[PDB]
Amino acid sequence: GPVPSRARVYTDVNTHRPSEYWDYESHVVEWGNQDDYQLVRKLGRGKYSEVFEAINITNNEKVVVKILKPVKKKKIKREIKILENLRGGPNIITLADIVKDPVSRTPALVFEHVNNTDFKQLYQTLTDYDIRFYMYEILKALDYCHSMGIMHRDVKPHNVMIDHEHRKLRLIDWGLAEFYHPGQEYNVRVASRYFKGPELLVDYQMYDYSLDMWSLGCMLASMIFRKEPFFHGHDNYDQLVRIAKVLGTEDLYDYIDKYNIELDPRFNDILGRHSRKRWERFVHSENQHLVSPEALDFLDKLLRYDHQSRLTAREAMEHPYFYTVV
Ligand SMILES: OCCCNCc1ccc(-c2ccccc2)c(Cl)c1
Repeated sequence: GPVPSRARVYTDVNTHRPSEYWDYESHVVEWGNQDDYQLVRKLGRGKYSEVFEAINITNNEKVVVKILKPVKKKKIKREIKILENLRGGPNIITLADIVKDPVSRTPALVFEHVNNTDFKQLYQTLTDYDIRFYMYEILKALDYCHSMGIMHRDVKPHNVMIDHEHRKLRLIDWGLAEFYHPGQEYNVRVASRYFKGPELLVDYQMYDYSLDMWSLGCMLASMIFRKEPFFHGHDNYDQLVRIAKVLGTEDLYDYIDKYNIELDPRFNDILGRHSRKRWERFVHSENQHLVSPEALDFLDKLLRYDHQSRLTAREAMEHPYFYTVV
């Protein structure tokens, strides 16, 4: 079968901690008062959640209320435990309260409010410096959650809130996050299609924190090249073909050979043969002010088939691309 793998960093953080820490199924949840909060407006709608702007009527402070469709109790417990574990970490959304609606029997998570600036409006006003600054802020959040034995598994622009006026960034939506246990085989049906790492697409279940580093690389490539998304798959099989059109099919076979992965027969007639492209090929007149040899070098070290060969969040923070930031 497939060759086993483990993370290169923070490998045994959960193994050396008591059960209390990672055993979310045994975690005791305590509700606050739903009447402390008045809902203002709908902010968004997710697969299993509805997000609202609200007012905490006891202190007149704005909050964010994430109402969960209680589809799977185990998943709600997991997110609550993870949020509690990460509470106060750099650039991590702060869980402030957990409440329930007794009439509809519905749980809700209460967060610190984040004054998010528009993604489609930011995309053109941002400078080379701004990209470096916010990428470093996301890395602070990932290095922290990885050090806490947690993989986010859903890194994408929609899960990154930015209050540009105050240069404040928060990594949100911890509903797909999971505790990392070396040797564990995880469900590959995580992340959003465009941000899925090759390990997910070839159904390699023994993945780790490095998955988040692929997803971050997809975000960086889309920002510096002004191409959203960078890898535009139309389905999960086509997604690997879009990556192969950039990274080449040679390094893809080296990857699957290294881990003795069995490629699904659905890849037989669509994968084709593709040469390894130079990152310089994606530079155009519309994006050249955001591209530099340091950015390309950094990107090349993130977007690698081999999850083990990708930079960790800490190594990424030490890259020359971030020499200009504090
Ligand atoms: O409304 C949903 C939240 C959408 N957030 C907008 C947003 C704006 C900029 C970035 C970004 C990405 C790479 C480098 C620098 C900045 C991200 Cl990840 C997200």
